[PDB]
Amino acid sequence: PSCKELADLMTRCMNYDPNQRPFFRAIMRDINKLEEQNPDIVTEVDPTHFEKRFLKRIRDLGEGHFGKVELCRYDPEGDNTGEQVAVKSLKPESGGNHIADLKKEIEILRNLYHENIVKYKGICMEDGGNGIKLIMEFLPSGSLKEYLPKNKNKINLKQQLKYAIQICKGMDYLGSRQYVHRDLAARNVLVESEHQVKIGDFGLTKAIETDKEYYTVKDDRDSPVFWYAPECLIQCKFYIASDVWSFGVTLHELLTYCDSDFSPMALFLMTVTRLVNTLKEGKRLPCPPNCPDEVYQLMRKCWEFQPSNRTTFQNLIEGFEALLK
Ligand SMILES: Nc1ncnc2c1ncn2[C@@H]1O[C@H](COP(=O)(O)OP(=O)(O)O)[C@@H](O)[C@H]1O
Repeated sequence: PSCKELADLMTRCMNYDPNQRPFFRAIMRDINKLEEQNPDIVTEVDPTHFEKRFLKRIRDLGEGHFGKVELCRYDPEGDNTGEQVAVKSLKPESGGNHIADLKKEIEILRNLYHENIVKYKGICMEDGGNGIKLIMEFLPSGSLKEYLPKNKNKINLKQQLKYAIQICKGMDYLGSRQYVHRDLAARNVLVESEHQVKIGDFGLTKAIETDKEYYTVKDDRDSPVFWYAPECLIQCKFYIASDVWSFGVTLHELLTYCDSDFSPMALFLMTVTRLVNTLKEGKRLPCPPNCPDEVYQLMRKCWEFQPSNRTTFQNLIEGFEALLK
């Protein structure tokens, strides 16, 4: 509040230690005293903002096609202890337009809430208006691509089924509010501790309209070559079920433990023309080696090039839970 005496009472009542809050009779006594004591009838501590001056670097890890990510510790105290954070930031190299997309990305992560999504922690900026730096939580285990090779033998098919299941709920949550992530792969999907996976960044997020079930792209050079729905080249239109193919490829890699050369780009043997002709001719990739029959038999349906033949994520989790049971 704006009155010195009342703020004291509110602070005493609203203490974070439940055994230090005062008794109600003391509250009544203090209110009665305050009433007669003051005949007069009449800077913020917002934690979501960070300042670069108190950010301390430790090491660098991770990079992307639209920014860099580093590990830092925030400690305005005597630097004895603090909180380890991951700081999404741009780079001066050709950063003439990253500001708008970074602002939009900040906007998206402030309006989402689900368990299978990386938490938002705050924002940071400098005096120049540019230099905006997103700060989000840090996952010690990194992404799945960096985890499965490290524990290929220790892991089990049970946890593989669990991991394949969990990201589907996050994707369904994203599709609920009419968002398309436009890029899904192992490097983006994160894993924390065990049995928990949270989706990574949302840089290329765009929202479709009710009157048009597809988005418009002016330049397709940014998209990766072999995570590419056929409509993205045939008509340059982005549909929600486009990432279903992406999820199927991610599932295949998940069963593959991120092998050295079994990735479809490495597995495949003028790239655009070859891809188009193979898609029209149905030259789909075969099943993974040593793969159980039922899972890839189920996955084969979603790989179908027709968007209409693709199933909803709800149906996929239904099938997966039926198989698990
Ligand atoms: N919250 C986090 N905690 C730990 N590592 C992270 C976090 N977010 C991203 N990374 C690291 O970033 C790498 C993935 O790069 P990413 O930032 O997704 O590229 P892009 O910027 O193109 O999205 C991974 O190797 C992962 O270790």
